[PDB]
Amino acid sequence: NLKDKILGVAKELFIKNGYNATTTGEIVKLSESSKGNLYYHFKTKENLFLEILNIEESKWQEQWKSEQIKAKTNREKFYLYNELSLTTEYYYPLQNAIIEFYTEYYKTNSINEKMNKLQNKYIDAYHVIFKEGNLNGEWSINDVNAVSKIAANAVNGIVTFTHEQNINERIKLMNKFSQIFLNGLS
Amino acid sequence: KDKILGVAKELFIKNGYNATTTGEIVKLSESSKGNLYYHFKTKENLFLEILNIEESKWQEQWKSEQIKAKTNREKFYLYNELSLTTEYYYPLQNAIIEFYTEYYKTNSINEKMNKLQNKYIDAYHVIFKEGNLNGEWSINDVNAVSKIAANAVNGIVTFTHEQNINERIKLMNKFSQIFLNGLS
Ligand SMILES: CN(C)c1ccc(C(=C2C=CC(=[N+](C)C)C=C2)c2ccccc2)cc1
Repeated sequence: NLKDKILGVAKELFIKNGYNATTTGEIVKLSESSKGNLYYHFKTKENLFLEILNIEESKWQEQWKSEQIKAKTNREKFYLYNELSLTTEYYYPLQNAIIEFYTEYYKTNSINEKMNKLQNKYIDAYHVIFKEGNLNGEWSINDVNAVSKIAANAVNGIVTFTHEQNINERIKLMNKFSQIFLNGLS
Repeated sequence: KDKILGVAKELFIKNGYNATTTGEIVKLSESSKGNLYYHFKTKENLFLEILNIEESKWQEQWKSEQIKAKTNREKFYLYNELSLTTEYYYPLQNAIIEFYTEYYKTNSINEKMNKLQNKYIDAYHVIFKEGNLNGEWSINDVNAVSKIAANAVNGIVTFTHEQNINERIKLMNKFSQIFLNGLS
């Protein structure tokens, strides 16, 4: 498919050279298409990227769907999910493209609203854990909406802003966070 | 010089590091490519100088603001709330992270940004150490907790820019509550 070929080539280029450095010209020549056609299917480079992110996020959800069954309780799922977010983002080849993209279009309303919709599927994973945990007596949380967003934003701050490298140490700090956080809810 | 510093800081906040070009700085600061050179030499040296000043200002602000909080528990709530409102340092985080995910190899400037992040972390260290001394909680690894708090708060600040300010303060106070209640 010529739309899927552009998505695939765009992905490789965004992996290889990041979001900023990659031009529509490159995507177009390696896809064997034209800017006119790229514009047709995705309007902008920004929107091509969001489409890739949406396909990637769907794959992340399916991975969590099966990876979570190895965790009996919702307390364990919260530990696991946070650890998984950390370790996945440590090697994820699009991670740098994602950082460049976000750090440029986070104040841009029309794109930043679509970013929010992607981010809210992460908050939704926390909502399930926390709701379902209420239902089984693991904790008692009144505002699951608020706590899910807090957890989502806190966990990803630790992931993104930690320059205290060594992956072993990063995993320990994330587990310490998860302990303190869940202890605070009891 | 200060015209270059002002427009840079603002373009960096708005577009990030990469998307901000020197030509645009000198276009909007009414200067030359050769005037930015001499004052700052390179684009990244300008940025790093902005960061040093931003951290200075943030630190002035907190030194003056922390007196209003008597207990270290209260200093932690306030510090975190202020991080949402301050004009200093925190508005540049996306730019800082973008810059870090490029010149992390270049150990000449990497080392200078480690010293900047150590300051950003040491405020929590003081809070948590002093809270230990004043019996507000027991923390056996303050260095780890300070790092977790700093980065967790930064994430709540940085990833919620899209919201009503009072709501963001409500989200942050809850976090603050949960976190300190998790130390007990
Ligand atoms: C590949 N992978 C596992 C991930 C990839 C990206 C994210 C992110 C994120 C941060 C906060 C969010 N919130 C607060 C909803 C949502 C996403 C994210 C990290 C840095 C820059 C922009 C977004 C997380 C996981």
